[PDB]
Amino acid sequence: TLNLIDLKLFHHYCTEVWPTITSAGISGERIWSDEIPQLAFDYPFLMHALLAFSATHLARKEPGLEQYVASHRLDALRLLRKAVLEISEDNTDALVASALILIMDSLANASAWIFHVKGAATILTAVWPLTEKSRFHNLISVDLSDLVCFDESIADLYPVEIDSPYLITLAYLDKLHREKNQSDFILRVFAFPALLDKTFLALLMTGDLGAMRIMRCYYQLLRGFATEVKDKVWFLEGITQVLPQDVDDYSGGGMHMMLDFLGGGL
Amino acid sequence: LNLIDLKLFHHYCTEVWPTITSAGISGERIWSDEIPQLAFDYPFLMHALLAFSATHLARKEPGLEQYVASHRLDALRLLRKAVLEISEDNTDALVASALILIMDSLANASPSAWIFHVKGAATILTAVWPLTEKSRFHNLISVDLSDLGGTVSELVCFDESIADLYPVEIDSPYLITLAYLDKLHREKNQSDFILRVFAFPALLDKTFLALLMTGDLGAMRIMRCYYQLLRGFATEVKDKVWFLEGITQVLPQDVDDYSGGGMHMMLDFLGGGLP
Ligand SMILES: CC(C)[C@@H](C)/C=C/[C@@H](C)[C@H]1CC[C@H]2C3=CC=C4C[C@@H](O)CC[C@]4(C)[C@H]3CC[C@]12C
Ligand SMILES: CC(C)[C@@H](C)/C=C/[C@@H](C)[C@H]1CC[C@H]2C3=CC=C4C[C@@H](O)CC[C@]4(C)[C@H]3CC[C@]12C
Repeated sequence: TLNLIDLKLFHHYCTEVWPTITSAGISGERIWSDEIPQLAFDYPFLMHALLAFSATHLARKEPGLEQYVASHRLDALRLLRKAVLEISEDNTDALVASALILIMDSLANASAWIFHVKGAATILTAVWPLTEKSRFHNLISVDLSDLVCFDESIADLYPVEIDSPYLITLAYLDKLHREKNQSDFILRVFAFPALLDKTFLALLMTGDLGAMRIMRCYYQLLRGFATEVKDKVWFLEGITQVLPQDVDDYSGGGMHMMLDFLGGGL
Repeated sequence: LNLIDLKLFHHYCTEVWPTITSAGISGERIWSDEIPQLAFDYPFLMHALLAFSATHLARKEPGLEQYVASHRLDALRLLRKAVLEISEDNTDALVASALILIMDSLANASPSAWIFHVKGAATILTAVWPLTEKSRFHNLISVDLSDLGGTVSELVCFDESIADLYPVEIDSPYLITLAYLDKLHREKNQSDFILRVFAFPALLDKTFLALLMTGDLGAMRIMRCYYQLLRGFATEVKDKVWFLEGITQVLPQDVDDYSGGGMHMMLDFLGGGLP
């Protein structure tokens, strides 16, 4: 029929939106610049996810368009969770990029945002780990090949001994704070709860005290970081209205906040 | 969700505009961003844009030449209509679609229908001329704003002479075209020369062009000089500029070897006896 709307939205992505991604701290410029756009021609679910994020960013200076954010994301999730079942090595990078786009898109609106966030972040978990052939490998995770939270110290947790179910997560979280300033920190701290190891995660959803103390320290880092770049990164603006400072101020309290971002399932 | 037009349009903003800039055309933000943003408001330009880009992506992928045709004719049909409501809002969109359609017709030349298409496309330039200097596109013309001076300048054609047309009078119906043709030779190497040289027969003053359509031999010798200018520049960039490849196997060297002789070649390329 000829569609100038998606044409406008896609042109907007390769002109105005991808630099939006790179100046928030993400690296791999040609990832966002050209590799993701051509990936979208082979995988519809990525194209819809690109298009929706694009409309979301443009709808800041044009009305209309908010019915185009809704169409493209529903279509993106529909095709995602079946693409999510035949996960392949030809379509994992397309699946990670869609999840990252969907995360930034959901983050830019402020119960539904949580529901898309959680769904989007389930794609990261189902693809984890990535071969290091993936364009996306060092942008979402941290180097774990080697050997504190002022408000709620997790010091009565070290020493960590080798068979602790906290070892991996404490290491991960420790490495995550010291690249607080290296490239791709946005993606790594967003991707963290989605890449927890299976045993820690099982411990968490039972309410293990130690696992929750560790996650609340993570939360200070994530909210701290968001508090500090909200000014700069358009798709994080006003996320700290959504994320309360006392996570016990969520409405079931901190434990239902934990459950609503980690629970559910098919 | 139509990913062919999305692939075609991404192909324009990444691979094809660099190819316009690189042939000698100026105003890189006109082609890289200003023309795409115009395409969203005027369907006829989008079609011309995607047709030209399919044309270009058809050099390395099969298929696609079903989509060159589709978009071209939908461009031509919408333009037909848009060129009647010619406005300040849509002059630049008209101009860019013509120039796109001209490069596209010239790339598919490699009446045998490109002529008809160039002719039709070039009608849009005529219908829009002259341009306010508000137009992004005041780069299809020379400036005839200066003058000459103790008398200064006389154009000289080599294979045939327009030497006996001198010195030209003020009331001469050759003055405007001869000055335009001399300045055109003088910016043979400045930017946007290919657009200027292509636009030239579309921007002739109506008096000179009625003289042409009646067979004035003076007007015809001048245009024979322009042809040497255009065929000479074309045969010498045709292997660097992709949409001009093979153009010399379609524009003969001796214009008397066209189908009905040079007289017919002239008139199959123009459009309508001026009042
Ligand atoms: C926004 C994207 C990056 C997604 C992935 C992150 C959401 C954050 C806000 C979610 C992910 C895990 C959630 C989380 C896990 C565990 C608990 C322990 C509980 O005792 C208090 C709530 C708490 C601490 C919650 C708070 C909200 C968290 C930290
Ligand atoms: C390809 C686009 C740019 C269109 C506009 C240009 C077509 C060219 C090839 C056409 C335009 C005017 C034509 C033209 C006009 C007048 C004459 C005089 C005649 O005694 C010989 C043929 C000749 C010289 C022809 C040759 C072909 C010309 C030069």
